[PDB]
Amino acid sequence: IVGGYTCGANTVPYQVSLNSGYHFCGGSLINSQWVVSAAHCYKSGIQVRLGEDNINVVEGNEQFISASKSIVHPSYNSNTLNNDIMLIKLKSAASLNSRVASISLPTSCASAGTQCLISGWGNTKSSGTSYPDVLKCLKAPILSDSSCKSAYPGQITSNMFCAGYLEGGKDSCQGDSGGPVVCSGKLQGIVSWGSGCAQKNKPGVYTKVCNYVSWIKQTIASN
Ligand SMILES: [Ca+2]
Ligand SMILES: [Ca+2]
Ligand SMILES: [Ca+2]
Ligand SMILES: [Ca+2]
Repeated sequence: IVGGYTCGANTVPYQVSLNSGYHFCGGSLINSQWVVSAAHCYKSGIQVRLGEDNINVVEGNEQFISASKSIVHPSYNSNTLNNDIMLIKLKSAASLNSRVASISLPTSCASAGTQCLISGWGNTKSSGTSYPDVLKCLKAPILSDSSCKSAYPGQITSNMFCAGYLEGGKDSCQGDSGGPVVCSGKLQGIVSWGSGCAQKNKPGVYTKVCNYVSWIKQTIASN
C-alpha cells in the first residue's frame, strides 16, 4: 500500500496473508473455512495466516491453517487477468473471534464514488522498494468505469473496476495482490493489477467481486 496508514493491529479482521515460506499475497476470509483471493496468486502449498498484524513476529492472535484445495475461476485468463479470482478452502475451520472474522459478500455491485478500504502488506514506495511488517490501509473511492477504461485503454473488462486517485500518491502495490477492497461492509474488490503504483492517471485495478457471488456461493456449497 502506497500513501496509506498503519491500520492498527487486527482492525481488518478478514484480511489474511497467504504464506509459502514468506508472505506473497493477501486474501479475505468469507466464512469459517474459505478464503477468496486473486487467481494470479495461485500456487500449491499455501498456508493461510489469519489474525496477523506484524507478519514477521508472533504476536499471539494468529491462526496458521494449510489450504486443502484451491479453485481458480474457470474463465481466468492469465494473459489479460480477466476473471482474476480464486477460492481457497482451509484444511480445518478457523476459530472466529474478535480478530479473525469473515467479510460479507456483496448482494449488489457498488456505485462509483463509494469509499472503500483497501489493505495489505505490499510495497509502500511508488519508485523504490520497502515492505512493511504491519498491515497498511488505504481509503479510496471507486472510480467511474469511464475514467478506468480511459486510464487503461483496451484492458478493462466488465469484471474489473478501478479505485484510487487519478492524481496518484495513494494506491495498492506489489505484495497487496489478492487482498480486499471493502465498501459499505461488503467485499467488492480483490487487488488485481495496475501500471506501477500510485502513478498519476494509473489507478489500481480490482476484480469486481459482485459479478462472482453466484459462482462463489455455488462452488463453496459443492466443495
Ligand atoms: Ca458464505
Ligand atoms: Ca504475526
Ligand atoms: Ca484473451
Ligand atoms: Ca509481488
